[PDB]
Amino acid sequence: ANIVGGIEYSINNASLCSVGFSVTRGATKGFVTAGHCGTVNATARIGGAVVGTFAARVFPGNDRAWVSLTSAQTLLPRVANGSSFVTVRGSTEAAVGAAVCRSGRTTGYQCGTITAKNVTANYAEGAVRGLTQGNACAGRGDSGGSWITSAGQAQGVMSGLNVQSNGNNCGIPASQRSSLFERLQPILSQYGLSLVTG
Amino acid sequence: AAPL
Repeated sequence: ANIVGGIEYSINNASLCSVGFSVTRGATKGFVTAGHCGTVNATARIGGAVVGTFAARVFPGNDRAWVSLTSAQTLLPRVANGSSFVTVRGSTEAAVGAAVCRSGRTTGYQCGTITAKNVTANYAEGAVRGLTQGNACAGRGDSGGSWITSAGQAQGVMSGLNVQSNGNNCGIPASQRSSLFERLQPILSQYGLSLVTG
Repeated sequence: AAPL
C-alpha cells in the first residue's frame, strides 16, 4: 500500500483509524497514529492486507503510537485531500490563531484554526494532557489522522472531539467544536523517528 | 470529549 496521511487502516480486523504521517527510524518504515487506536503488536491492515504492527503506544496520559511497516510499503510525503494531496514539508509548530486542516477516513479533509494549546481531555479511560484544540470538525474513525497547515507543516495526530449523536461535530458551528490533536514533536523525539518530506 |  501507499502510505498517505489521512487514509483508513484497520486494527486487528475490528476498529478503524486514519494514518497520520509516514516516518522512518533508521531502515524501518512506519507511520505515526493515535495511541488509543491499538495496543502494541496489534495488526494493522490497509485494504484487507497486512501492512505492519503497533510498535509502541502511550494512551491515556498522552495519545500517540507508531506502526512499523513491512518494507513492501511505500512511504509518501503526502496527506490526502480528496483526490489531491498536501505535501509534507516539515513540522514547524503553528501558533494559536493559525489556520489548520486535518484529514481522516470519516469526514475527509476539514479546516479550521487552532484555538488553544495544553488542553486536558477526560476520556472514559483517563485523562490525556497537553493536547492542542482546533475547531476543524471530525468524526468517529478520524483518530490518528493528520493535522497539517496548507503550507505543509505537520502539527499532530487526531485524538478526540466533542462528538454529537451523528458521530461527528460537523453539524454544530465552529465556535462549539473542540477537536483535539496530539502534538507531533514529542512523538518524533520519543521514538527517534524522522518525518518523510517532499 | 471522546477518542476518535
